[PDB]
Amino acid sequence: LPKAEAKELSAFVQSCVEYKTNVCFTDVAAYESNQKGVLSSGLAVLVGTHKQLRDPAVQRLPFYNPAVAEAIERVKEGGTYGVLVEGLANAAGSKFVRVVVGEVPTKASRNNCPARPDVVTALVTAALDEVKEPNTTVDVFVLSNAVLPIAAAVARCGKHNFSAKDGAAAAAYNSGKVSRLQVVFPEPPAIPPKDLEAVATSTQLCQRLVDAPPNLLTTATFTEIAQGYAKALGFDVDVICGDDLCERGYGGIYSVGKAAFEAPRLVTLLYTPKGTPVKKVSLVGKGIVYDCGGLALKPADYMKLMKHDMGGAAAVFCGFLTAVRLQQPVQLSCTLCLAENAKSYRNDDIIVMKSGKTVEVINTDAEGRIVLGDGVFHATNELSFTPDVVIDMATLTGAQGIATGRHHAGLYVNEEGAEAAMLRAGRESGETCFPVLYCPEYHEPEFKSNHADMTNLMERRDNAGVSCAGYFITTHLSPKFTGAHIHVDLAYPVFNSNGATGFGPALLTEYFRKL
Amino acid sequence: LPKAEAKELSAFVQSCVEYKTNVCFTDVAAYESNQKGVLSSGLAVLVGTHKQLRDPAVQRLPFYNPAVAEAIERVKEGGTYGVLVEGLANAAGSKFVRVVVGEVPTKASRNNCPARPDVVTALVTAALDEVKEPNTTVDVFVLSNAVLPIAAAVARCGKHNFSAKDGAAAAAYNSGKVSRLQVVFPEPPAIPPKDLEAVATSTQLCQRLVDAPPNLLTTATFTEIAQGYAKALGFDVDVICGDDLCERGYGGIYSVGKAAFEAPRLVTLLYTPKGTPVKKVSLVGKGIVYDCGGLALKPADYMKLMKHDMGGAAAVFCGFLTAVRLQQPVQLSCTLCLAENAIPKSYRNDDIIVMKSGKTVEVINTDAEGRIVLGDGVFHATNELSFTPDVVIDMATLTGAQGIATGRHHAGLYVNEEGAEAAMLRAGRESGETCFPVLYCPEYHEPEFKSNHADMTNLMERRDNAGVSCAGYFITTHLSPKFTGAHIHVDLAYPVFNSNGATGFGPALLTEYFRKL
Amino acid sequence: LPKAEAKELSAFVQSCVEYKTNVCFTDVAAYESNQKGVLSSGLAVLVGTHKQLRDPAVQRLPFYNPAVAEAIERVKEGGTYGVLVEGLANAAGSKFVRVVVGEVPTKASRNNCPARPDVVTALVTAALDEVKEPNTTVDVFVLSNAVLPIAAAVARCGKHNFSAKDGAAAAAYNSGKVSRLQVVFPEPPAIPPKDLEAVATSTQLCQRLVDAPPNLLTTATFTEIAQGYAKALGFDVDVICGDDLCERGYGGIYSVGKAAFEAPRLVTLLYTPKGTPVKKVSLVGKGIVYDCGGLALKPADYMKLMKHDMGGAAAVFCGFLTAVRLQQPVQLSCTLCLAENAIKSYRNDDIIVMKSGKTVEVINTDAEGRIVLGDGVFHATNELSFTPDVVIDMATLTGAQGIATGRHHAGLYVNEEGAEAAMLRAGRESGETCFPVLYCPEYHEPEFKSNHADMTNLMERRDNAGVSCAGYFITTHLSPKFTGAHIHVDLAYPVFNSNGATGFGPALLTEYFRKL
Ligand SMILES: [Mn+2]
Ligand SMILES: [Mn+2]
Ligand SMILES: [Mn+2]
Repeated sequence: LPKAEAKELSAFVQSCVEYKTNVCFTDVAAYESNQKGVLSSGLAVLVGTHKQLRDPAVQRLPFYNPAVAEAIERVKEGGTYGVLVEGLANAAGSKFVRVVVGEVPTKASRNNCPARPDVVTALVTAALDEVKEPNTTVDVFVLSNAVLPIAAAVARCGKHNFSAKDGAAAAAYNSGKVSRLQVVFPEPPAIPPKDLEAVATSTQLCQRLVDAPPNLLTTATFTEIAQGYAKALGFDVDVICGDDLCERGYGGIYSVGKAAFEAPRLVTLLYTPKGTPVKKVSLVGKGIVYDCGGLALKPADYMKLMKHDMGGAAAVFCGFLTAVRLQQPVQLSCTLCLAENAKSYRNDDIIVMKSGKTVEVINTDAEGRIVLGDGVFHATNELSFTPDVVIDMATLTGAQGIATGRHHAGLYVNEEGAEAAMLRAGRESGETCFPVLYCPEYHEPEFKSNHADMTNLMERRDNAGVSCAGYFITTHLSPKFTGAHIHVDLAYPVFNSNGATGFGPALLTEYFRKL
Repeated sequence: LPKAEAKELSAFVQSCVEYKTNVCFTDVAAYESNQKGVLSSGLAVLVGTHKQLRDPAVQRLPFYNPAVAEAIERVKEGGTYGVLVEGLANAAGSKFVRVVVGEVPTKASRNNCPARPDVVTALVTAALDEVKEPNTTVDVFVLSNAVLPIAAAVARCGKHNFSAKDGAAAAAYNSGKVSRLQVVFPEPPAIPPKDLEAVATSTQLCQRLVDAPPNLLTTATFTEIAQGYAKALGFDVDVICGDDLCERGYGGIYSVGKAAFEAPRLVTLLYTPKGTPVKKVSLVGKGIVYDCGGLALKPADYMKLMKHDMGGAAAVFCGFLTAVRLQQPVQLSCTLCLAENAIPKSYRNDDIIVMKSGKTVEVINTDAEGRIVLGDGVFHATNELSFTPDVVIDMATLTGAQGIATGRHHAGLYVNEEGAEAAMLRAGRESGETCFPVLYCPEYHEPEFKSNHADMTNLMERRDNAGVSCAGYFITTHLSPKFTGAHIHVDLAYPVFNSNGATGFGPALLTEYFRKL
Repeated sequence: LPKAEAKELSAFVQSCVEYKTNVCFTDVAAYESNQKGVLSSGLAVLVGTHKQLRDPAVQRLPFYNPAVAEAIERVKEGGTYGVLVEGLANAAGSKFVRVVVGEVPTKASRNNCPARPDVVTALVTAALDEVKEPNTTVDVFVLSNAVLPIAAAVARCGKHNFSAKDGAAAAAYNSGKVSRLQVVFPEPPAIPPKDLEAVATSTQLCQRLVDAPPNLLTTATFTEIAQGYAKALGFDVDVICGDDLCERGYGGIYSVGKAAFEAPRLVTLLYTPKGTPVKKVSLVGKGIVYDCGGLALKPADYMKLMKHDMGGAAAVFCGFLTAVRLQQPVQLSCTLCLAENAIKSYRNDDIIVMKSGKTVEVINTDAEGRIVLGDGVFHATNELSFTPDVVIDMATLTGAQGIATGRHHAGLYVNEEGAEAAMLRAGRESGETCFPVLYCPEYHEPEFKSNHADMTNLMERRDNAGVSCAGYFITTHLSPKFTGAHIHVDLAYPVFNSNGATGFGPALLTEYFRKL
């Protein structure tokens, strides 16, 4: 309300709308030609497997010398090893050029990405820690040709573009500590550099949205950001806000967000490609502020996970942006379920969902699943088309971590074929997933209610936690949808010790490529 | 706001602004000259050590007789013993006169006050149980000459001036159970009686502010009480509140109190004496309503500690008033960080606050709020005033770790300069309101507040790594670059109260600290 | 016990009794005289402050070149920076030599060691991670002359000598991953190299004992280790074991350990120097197996802290050994309160008669371990051949210590201000830092009030000077004979870190004895 906050929020909105990636892409041939073998600064990174690092092609690189060769021998698997090379020509005018070698493991299980982009991110991050001059450009020489997962991994790595440190609050929370990164592949990339920049930009925007604190990224500012991109890229944006949600039957999202300073919003984006689209897909994202809870973990654990509660909404939004920027051949909708949930209040309330089914709120902490029900029905009932696939993404349960872990998002899906496709998309993109038990027969009884059609939380916590939360959402699917529904629980993969990971967008982009 | 509720608050403000102590001070010589051996009432109290009680000077007192002599023999250490004296001359017209003997211990460690005023408070408190009438003055004969600690101890004791019992709410919450007390020192006091009364008044005013419930002492009423004394005693008052705090850049104090019904207020009082001041001191005080929390103790424990959450702001305010009344030669500022932490645990969790100092704070725990408001207060004091202080003293009921660390009777001291530490520690032993130092080592405190997106968090990552010190360190990071003096952080979470309520801890310590500057 | 266990336990006892340090000490001049610019191996380490690293004497060092100079510019404060130097002379004949520069901060508060040996340990540990061969000698050039704290800091660093990894359990749990280290000071050390090695040996022996799991370092094996050192170094050992503790009135230590498989033991060691001792100091150490608890922290936290329960007994024991090896002029006794706490309801509300004659109600069975220190403190002050001037008890006692003083500073509860200042000086000089906790017996006594016994074993209110109250309980069992200074050291947290035991205690005791 005050002028100081009003201007701060407008500046933040602009920064997200105007975000440009720090990562550019090229190949070894074009690099030598365009840059004349001159390194961009006094720091370079060489990343690859034990076999790749010993390839003859490595010896022909500009920075290569006997000191680098010894680094390739001395470096550990999953570790880095730095050496100084004196008298090397570089644009920073540095006396020495630091070459940090990083070894990527070949070991990869059937449920992981063979390129191991998880380690690639870790390796470059460790190499960038030596940087004291952040305004420099850093050449990152990768020996793998898996352009998509590597593009995401490098965008993921290093200092985050969101920062409030050292006066960055005055600069619209744009970090000054980030280095420009030039990823140099061995061959010309199968996906154009401009397309890879789009993927890397979305990963970092998603990261920015999830990193941002709830006083900056609000329901209002998210909507303003989405409307900003609609004006720039030319896609349709529909907004159902405040009491219009109640008046038009959206009781779930209205109930969850009615008590907030900012009104709840159901923000639907629409993209339609030129000519015949290969599929019609609807995305639904959970974007509830100050909303994280459950029974599987302790209350203190959920307050930690609450930091990344926009992960679902951010994921689908940036995946949508990539589809428009790459002009992918998919008719796409993206519904953002936005609301501020600001313990006893609303407890035992019976709300009338948009689907017409009634829900008893036995636990007010589990409101995220409720807004997804309205979003799912909206996508499958109220749009100008009926989607072939529905993909809901959300940071839903603590059980997800216990079930599938920190690196694999849980998939709850009705059709096997769609599950397999999404699993392949995770392994190809590096944003990996794993299936969670699909068995509606055993999920329905857990939501039994004396007075309403269903409760909003399973009676017994130890009966397939991730699955049951997924099942709840499926009960609010419109009857005119009879396709594949993919529920993605990404409570944990959305973050690590350094903050947001931008998990989701690249998985969607890779999924749409193989449709 | 309802009329009856608005009328109640105005009456409470007036009771605080116009408060007067029930204690008066004199000596035996002047007492025999003024009262002629006629006791003030039918209850007399004799407090002193085992040795002091057996001194020849004791029998020369007007109330002494063979019964009182036997009382001295039968009394136990730290206990009381009462005897009647039939037909002993007194002004109250009582047939008997009760004489209570209290034995003070001589045992006192190098960290404690030698006079043991903690027991003097307890002995007199027990003695006043046998009071007959509500309008009488009880003569308290102290055998010690430690005037300042005995003054604060006696002001501390007995029934509290704040009360809502037996219809006292209709009398602006002024208790009718508080007996008048006349402290009779052996020799004329080193501090003048008029000055000792100002100290006892500040102790009991501090007690009233802390005892008062949050529906009576609010951010608005504290400010109105501050503004009242400013007009009465003639000192300046600056008040930044509401959206002005946000617009001027005080994001910490603003974020904490923005949800409440009454706006958050940064209330600075300025006192500048006549001539050259011996020192320039800035005082900062935590006064957050409904705000108490941490990780060291259980949630149920912090709700008990919440009761006395104004202790920091009250101690800093009352010490300021004593300096103005005694006209101490110290240029003094006093910033009260006032806000109501109103409305859930999830609200404002993971928010990033742009503090007045320019440094950003990630709020990982919304229960640790006053620690943040002190950061804005400390910067204000060291950056925005017309002068730059030589010493900054912040006082607050901050951490549960203080109780585990230094205990119920000693406030934790976190201070950068050994010299300033020793002075405050000496002040604590001299005043009776004791302190003990907490580890100072910024090297090991800084890493506990590591944040991914902000310059710091508001709470330490590991609770078992010098929790009193870390809370103090956070505050120091928001000190101005202009400031290069001694910072004294006083954590008084526990010493501010006992089983009977507020203790009025702080003001006397500050006054005794100012005296030796 | 089975033959396989007895064999393993005997092998472990021998490894501790015959432990030799991996660290040796010298100076830049002697280094040049002995090996004339030939590095000991393909790894060299340079550790100093921002100012020290830019001293002109650093350019003249054997490993220096333009790359090393660039490392000094690019290294971060508190961090390390490695560079390869091609064709540098080294005994290994390696084609390249890795030179790792580490910057030490000058920042240090009045309660910390000015040399910041905590960072030195971290820097050298990080450097040794890039070691090629595990056995080779690594030259560690330190630009500081504070020899004692640097000695303990380097002993502290790197891979620990105790290990059960990769078949080490077949070699008596001696690690094969530890590198030899040559510390090279700028000037000849003020303390002799051989004396510095003894300090380094005690730090690492202490580290070994604390790192050791409770199925290897038992009450029996600790005694056997002590008896082994008694025969080798030539000092007297007294062992009161089992029912003899009960028969001779040691009800505290007996009650705590009576239920175990191995009996409880009060092991007292005695060292007397030749001539006139400067002081008569008695050491008491808590060495209770499977014993850690309190009210300040959660039950899960005390299980984590239970790993380092021998820290007190180990620190006192290894400090004694250093006094015997260096032949320090202090008459020393060392009482190890050893017991295995088996097997929560058992012994709850028991009233025990302590050796002091005072009775203790056991209101909390988890806090049985302050009790064993009570019997030990009385023994040292009443039952010995001499009456000590100072009694120093050491124990990993309370979770409140971490809350009060932190991870790097041990809590000091002591009656006399002079003895406190001395121990604080010892901590700042040695690097094994301490900080005082509130001393005020007036306010501590009421917390242990009991209806039936003289006292309880635990404070009634946890939020009333937790570390101090634990100390006060111990002081009540001091002998009437004793009128000296009592120093209670609560080292619950400083005894360990993320990598395991730190060997905190011995170097603190050594530096304390040196300035008496
Ligand atoms: Mn991880
Ligand atoms: Mn008390
Ligand atoms: Mn640590």
